[PDB]
Amino acid sequence: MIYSKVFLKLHWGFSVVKPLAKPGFYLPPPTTLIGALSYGKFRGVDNINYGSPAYNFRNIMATARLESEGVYTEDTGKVYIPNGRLVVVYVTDSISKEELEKLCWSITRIGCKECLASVENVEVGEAKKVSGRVKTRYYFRDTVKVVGRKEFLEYVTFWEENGYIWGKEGSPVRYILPITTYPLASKEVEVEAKEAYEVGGEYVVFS
RNA sequence: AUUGAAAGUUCUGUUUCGAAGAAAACCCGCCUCAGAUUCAUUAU
Repeated sequence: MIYSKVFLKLHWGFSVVKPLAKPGFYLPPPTTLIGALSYGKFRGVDNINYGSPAYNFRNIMATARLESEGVYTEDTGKVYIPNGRLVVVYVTDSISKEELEKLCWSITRIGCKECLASVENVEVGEAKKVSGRVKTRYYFRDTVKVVGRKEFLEYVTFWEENGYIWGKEGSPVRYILPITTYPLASKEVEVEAKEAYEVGGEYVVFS
């Protein structure tokens, strides 16, 4: 199981609108993170035999977190965090280290066209699996238990990869975000969980 | 190539017209630079 870390510098922020008034999300879903990675190999093509040129990277695990302060504003929901930093962790085993590292440098935007994001540095390595009590900052699933004080937790709804095809709605999956609503920031939460990969001290929780 | 893809809330407008900081008023009334000093002794 290989892991990779990437540091992104945002220009003005990201904007993803909720499916089904056009409110937006607080943090990008894993689908956008996988699509950004897939952009490095499928550049120039928009329809493959027809739902998306991204129904092939569906089994790559990804998480992301903030490192600065921002504000969520509806004026079409947007998340303004200019000059901020984003840390993205990719965990997978489908491809070797070289291919993941090459695709990691080829990220251009997160969400829509205006949400450009440069790349500052990357790291590649081998991860280890643990199950003891850990502290994490990345968001995880709803079914994961919590031992600490419930004070900085929010509930969101994301979709599986089934939504990659047009004319079809993805399955609804609940997610828990360790985020402060105003101002926008990230906080640490202690979880027990069953599977956690150590990617450099900042344990990533998946189930 | 990501609930992503496709879009300007943009077009037309004077804070403008007028009204003296003006009139009267002394820096003027007394004071001294004052007393002492050889250019002469020698040259057809």
